[PDB]
Amino acid sequence: SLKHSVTQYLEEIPQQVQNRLYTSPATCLAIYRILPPLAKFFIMAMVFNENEVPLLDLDKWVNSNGKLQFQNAIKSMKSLHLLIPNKSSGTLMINLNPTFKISLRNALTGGEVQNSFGVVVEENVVSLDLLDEYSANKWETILHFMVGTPLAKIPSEKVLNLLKHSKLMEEVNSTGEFKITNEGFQFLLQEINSQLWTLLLQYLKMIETMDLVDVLHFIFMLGALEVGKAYKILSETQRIMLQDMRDYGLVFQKHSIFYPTKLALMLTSDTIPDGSLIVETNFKIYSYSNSPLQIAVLSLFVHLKARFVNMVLGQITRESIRRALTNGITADQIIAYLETHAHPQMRRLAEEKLEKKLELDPNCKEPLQVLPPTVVDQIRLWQLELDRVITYEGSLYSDFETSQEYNLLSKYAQDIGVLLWKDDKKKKFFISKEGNSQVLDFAKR
Amino acid sequence: PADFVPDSVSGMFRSHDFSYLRLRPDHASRPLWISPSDGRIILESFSPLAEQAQDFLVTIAEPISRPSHIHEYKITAYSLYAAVSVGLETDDIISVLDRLSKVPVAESIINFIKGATISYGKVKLVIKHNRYFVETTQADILQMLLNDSVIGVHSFEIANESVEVVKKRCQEIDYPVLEEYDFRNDHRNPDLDIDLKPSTQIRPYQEKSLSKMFGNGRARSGIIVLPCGAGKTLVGITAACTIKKSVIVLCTSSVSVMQWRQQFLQWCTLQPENCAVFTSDNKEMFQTESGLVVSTYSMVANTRNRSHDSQKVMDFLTGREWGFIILDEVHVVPAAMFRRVVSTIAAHAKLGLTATLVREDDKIGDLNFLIGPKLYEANWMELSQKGHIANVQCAEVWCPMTAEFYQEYLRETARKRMLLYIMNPTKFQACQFLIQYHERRGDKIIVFSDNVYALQEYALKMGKPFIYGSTPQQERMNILQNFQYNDQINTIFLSKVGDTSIDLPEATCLIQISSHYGSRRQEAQRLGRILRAKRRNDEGFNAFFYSLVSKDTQEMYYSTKRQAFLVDQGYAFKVITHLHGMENIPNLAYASPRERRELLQEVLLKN
Amino acid sequence: ARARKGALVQCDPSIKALILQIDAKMSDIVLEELDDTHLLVNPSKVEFVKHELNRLLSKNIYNPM
Amino acid sequence: STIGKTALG
DNA sequence: AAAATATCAT
DNA sequence: ATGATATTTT
Ligand SMILES: Nc1ncnc2c1ncn2[C@@H]1O[C@H](COP(=O)(O)OP(=O)(O)O)[C@@H](O)[C@H]1O
Ligand code: BEF
Ligand SMILES: [Mg+2]
Repeated sequence: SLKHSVTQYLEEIPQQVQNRLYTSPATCLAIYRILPPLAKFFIMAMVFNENEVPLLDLDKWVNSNGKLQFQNAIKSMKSLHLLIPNKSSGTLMINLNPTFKISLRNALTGGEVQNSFGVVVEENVVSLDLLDEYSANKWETILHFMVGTPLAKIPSEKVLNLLKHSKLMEEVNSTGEFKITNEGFQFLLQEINSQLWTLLLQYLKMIETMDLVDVLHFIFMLGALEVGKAYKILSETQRIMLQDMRDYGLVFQKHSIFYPTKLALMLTSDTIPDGSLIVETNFKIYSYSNSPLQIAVLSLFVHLKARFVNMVLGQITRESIRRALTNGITADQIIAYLETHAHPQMRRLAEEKLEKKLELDPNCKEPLQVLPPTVVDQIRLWQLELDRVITYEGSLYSDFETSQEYNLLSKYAQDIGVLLWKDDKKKKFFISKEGNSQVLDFAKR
Repeated sequence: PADFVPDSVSGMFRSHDFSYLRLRPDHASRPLWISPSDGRIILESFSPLAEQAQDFLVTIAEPISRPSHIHEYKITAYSLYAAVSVGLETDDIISVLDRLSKVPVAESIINFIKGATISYGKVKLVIKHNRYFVETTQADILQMLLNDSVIGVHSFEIANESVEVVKKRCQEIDYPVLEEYDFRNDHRNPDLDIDLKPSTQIRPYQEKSLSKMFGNGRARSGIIVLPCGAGKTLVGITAACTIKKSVIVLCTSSVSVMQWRQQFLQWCTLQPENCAVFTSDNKEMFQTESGLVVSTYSMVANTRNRSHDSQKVMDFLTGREWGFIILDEVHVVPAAMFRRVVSTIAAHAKLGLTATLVREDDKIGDLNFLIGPKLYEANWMELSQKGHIANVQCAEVWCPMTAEFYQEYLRETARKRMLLYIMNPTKFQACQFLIQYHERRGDKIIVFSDNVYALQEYALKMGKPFIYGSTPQQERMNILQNFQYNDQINTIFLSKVGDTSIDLPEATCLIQISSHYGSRRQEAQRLGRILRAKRRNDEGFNAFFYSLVSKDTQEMYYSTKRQAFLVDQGYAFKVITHLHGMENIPNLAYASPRERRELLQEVLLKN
Repeated sequence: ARARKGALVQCDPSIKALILQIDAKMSDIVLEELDDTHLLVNPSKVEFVKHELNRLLSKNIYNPM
Repeated sequence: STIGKTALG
């Protein structure tokens, strides 16, 4: 999703801002890697040629089969203003952005880069001992607060405010606490790379007047830096934002010099299993997860009963699923988490059942199911219980002198999509509270 | 718990955290987890050393839940007593448990097994001509026992009536009573010459179950628990044959008494000269020097009023000393009056055979001192894979209650409440559709219904037979035999009479429109009625078990509580909210609103 | 022309009967019976009946421990 | 698994 | 066909 | 402690 979500954010950026962004070669290289593979082919060809190339020739470059990919590639390039079209003498010529072209060329070859990539100090630090531990602790702490489980350490105020403003992990002052919404659980399910960009993108939106271009340049530059190998401390806005990243764990400072963190390398791009669990027809759960986070996240919708060093065992109960649904989690997410973390034994047994079913009747094909059907059905049914009775807020209109007026009002309410119930025999109809003002205004006129 | 840092999320576990103990280096091999505080055991059946571990754990633990992959066992004092009884000691148990444990056994667990593993064989009870002598080879220990006022080489005769009192008392005191009988040594009691027929062959699990009883070469009392249809009748027959003494069989029902007679005849060498049935139908008694006597609990247990003709046979039963006694369906022995059967009849070895060792009250544990320890048990899922008991796809159909019907449900009282949802018109349609659909597939369907009135009403509307208390023995047998061997009569209704202890391989499907209050025994027994289908080895075959309930009624509460035992054994219930193809059915009962109103008035007039 | 503030409740026949019974116990719960599948209830009592419904159905659910 | 289908009746 | 005692669940 | 259902006897 990063290959698309990050692209969408860049497209929304104004053209003038995008042109400024292309100044730094490091950002250009990152923006080069996010484009579709076919876009990479065309862009690289145009980097080393300082001349206009007609669009027809680029079309000829592609085969008949891959016409659809070409259409997507050109649209993506045009969206980001990478390709500037020019119409003259009845010819449609396309050229690369001079700022992007020069910066990208400088990155590939040896040339002035205005120290965009930073400067090496030749002071390496063991990663498996300190940087990795520091990165895990910071990510472990922030995630623990998100899940809601108690933890003595508290995330910094700046990150706490961002989460409060952020849609995920909604906080209610009246309740006096912070709770996980549907988006919050989705964030937990998403991998580390998706989670990191999820927070980073929100921070970029929140920041107003720290220049946006400066922040984006540092973030893209951060990916270029490799684990360890501190670099000398760069705009003033970058320095303060660097401190913010340090609170997030993306960067480690000894107090002078900042060591890039492993998460920074993961930020560049992608790259029995831990966290897997077994679900029985008896509704028991046994998770082979020793990580403290895995136990906490499971406890959100599972009634934990005991734990060993090797694994944690619990059971799904009406209380556990009811609690999760009340928080805001959907039953679809609950099954998704259980299935993705299925134990290999469950997968092997499910495959055997599928093979036997196919042998009995290969004509009919059904999807492979890892979890037992009964457990999934019970969880879905429990969700249906919450929506057993539906309540709407609105007003009821009746006692109409003429049937024509009632019909016109009912038709108008339905058109604007605010009619909840109607009955011609009684000449009554109930509308939603949101549309009450609109209906009243229409009645007056 | 020393030099261990509490976890941040340790608060989620209410003092049940077991992280202080460190995982063993070879944890990838050991298949067992031992919980110190609770004493529970978690076993992985997909790991090496699974098969012998399951056999060992069952011996030293009473299974709680046995799903496909993770098996949950528990250790109790009674379980330990049974384990030490069958040729075992603390040293062997401790070594094996530690070897199979992924983590070291805690000191608390070690103490629990140690305490109850030493009292095995101090006090013994034997039966002479008609006098019970609670004797022991040593003389010092018994003197301490005698000093107690509760009881009232040394051998002393104890009152026959008060035998149960001392048996429980011995359990209360540190030394529990042992029940062993060396049938080989004693020949004073006449010996019955019987052996299994050459054609007969004992199945693997049946052989293993009987081996535990005769592990030391001497018969010992106990309870053997096998799934319905496993063949407990053959296990009992083999047990009687090996002892080679007089055998008396007590059975729950006369119909099952006939089954025991036929089954005994079909699977052994005994001749009619040595077989007599003391049932209501006929009081014939055997005059041979020794033989088999099969009776029922009610006849033997009855105390106040018994006919003189029955009295003479009962006196005959109490007269001679018997060598073996089989308490078929031992799940009812702990009843208030049926307990007297053990005391009245003097037998050296007593064996109990039942499929569902479940009882609502706390009287189930009493069996351990009335007959003997739970010798053996078998997995329902394991036998299903082997092809011994037919696979069943249980279901729980949800039948919504219509608005007119539902309104009368709320106002009515509790006792009247039952008849509103049992006679739910939606439930009636569901029962009709399932019967019609499964009759098309040529499947015999048994529809249980505890409520007699509802049972008759459904049967009359559907033009199908029924069996219950009012039905005479001759008619009940005729329906059973007919339904087994006639194509036209594919489905028959039943009642509480047929819930337990009846054999009928033809039945494959099963429905229950109504059922008794929440009780796991009846659910398991009814399910077992179709677990011995002869067409169980055919490829891709699955029996069916349908439970019709009314939504939002108290039946939903009972049904969930009524299937707990099946869930523990492994069976899984699937909820069927919608029955596809029901709308297209040309005729559905109580389709018109007028019919529903007429039925509502008719059922309301009942109370 | 007359607007009456209230809350619209759409539910299955069984829930409708329970709501009516609650209204019988307390006449101020429900305002009108719009249809066999629709009722009008006072907004102040919406939460009370909503919580009450989940309590009455609790009798039909077997809670293990 | 039949959940969302119309209830029988 | 009517009596009387057990059993199983509230 | 009571109500169903079942069983045994006269
Ligand atoms: N060894 C065997 N070979 C074949 N059929 C057997 C064997 N053992 C038992 N059965 C069959 O199992 C069925 C049920 O036996 P039964 O003793 O009535 O079961 P339950 O355990 O329910 O009392 C009978 O049809 C019987 O013939
Ligand atoms: F367990 Be069986 F059906 F007697
Ligand atoms: Mg049997």
